[PDB]
Amino acid sequence: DSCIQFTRHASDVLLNLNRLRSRDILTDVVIVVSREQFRAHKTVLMACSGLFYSIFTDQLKCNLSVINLDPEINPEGFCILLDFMYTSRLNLREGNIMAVMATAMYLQMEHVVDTCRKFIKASE
Amino acid sequence: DSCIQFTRHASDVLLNLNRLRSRDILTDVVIVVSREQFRAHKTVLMACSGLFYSIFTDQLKCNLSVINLDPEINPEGFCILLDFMYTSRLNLREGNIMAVMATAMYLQMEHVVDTCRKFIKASE
Amino acid sequence: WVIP
Amino acid sequence: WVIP
Ligand SMILES: O=C1Cc2cc(Nc3ncnc(Cl)c3Cl)ccc2N1
Ligand SMILES: O=C1Cc2cc(Nc3ncnc(Cl)c3Cl)ccc2N1
Ligand SMILES: [Cl-]
Ligand SMILES: [Cl-]
Repeated sequence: DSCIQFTRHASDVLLNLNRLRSRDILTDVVIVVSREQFRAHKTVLMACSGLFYSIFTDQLKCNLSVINLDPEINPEGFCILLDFMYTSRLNLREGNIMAVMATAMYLQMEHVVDTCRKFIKASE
Repeated sequence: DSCIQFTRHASDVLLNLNRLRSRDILTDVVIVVSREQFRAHKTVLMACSGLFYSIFTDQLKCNLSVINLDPEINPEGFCILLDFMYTSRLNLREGNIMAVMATAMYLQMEHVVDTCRKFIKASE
Repeated sequence: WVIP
Repeated sequence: WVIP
């Protein structure tokens, strides 16, 4: 086509989606990770994760307001990944890398799994 | 912080949100523009437009499944702007610029209004 | 704005 | 991935 493109548009959309999440506006699901609860938008979770994409395209699960993750999933690792989904920034540290990689593998977030693998390989 | 950033993340999220819109997945509102209807996600509309941000933060309107726009709004201009919201690409042409600018002013999409003004000024 |  |  002959379209023009606004370079910062995608980043501005994601920033506003994160502002709606912080103010709990139009969040339609609570993700339960052991004792911890995280509110989010189903559409953003699906856009970022192969696991959520599969869950919310399922004809019964698409209607659930609560999703319980596997008990092996670490709440801090989930929190770091949820923050990444809404910001593009990943808080990857020596103390959390193993939990972040395991959660990214479970959530099917291939770009996160890739950088965790590279950061681990460099430390070996 | 000491975060790492994935450059293409925001663009990849927006691409997936557009794929969900095309397949009518988790769309929660229909925007009526005279005889035409457009399905979308309330969160994306709010993230892109000052008008939708005001509508869907209103305690009564946030629950509506149908929103009727002002009868002066051109359906093609709306369609072009809805496509821009979900892709960052604006199909701006001599034949549609006036309708696109008027719709962007109504929707409160300041970056679109700005480029329409500049494209018009250059043609004068 | 750019030409994509 | 980059240092933002
Ligand atoms: O590593 C990842 C990140 C990811 C996201 C999604 N999401 C979608 N993919 C295709 N169309 C749609 Cl509509 C969505 Cl929402 C699926 C798989 C994966 N894997
Ligand atoms: O030109 C524009 C584009 C736009 C978007 C929004 N959206 C939001 N702004 C602040 N926080 C939040 Cl949570 C959202 Cl969703 C408001 C005004 C405008 N004006
Ligand atoms: Cl990823
Ligand atoms: Cl805009």
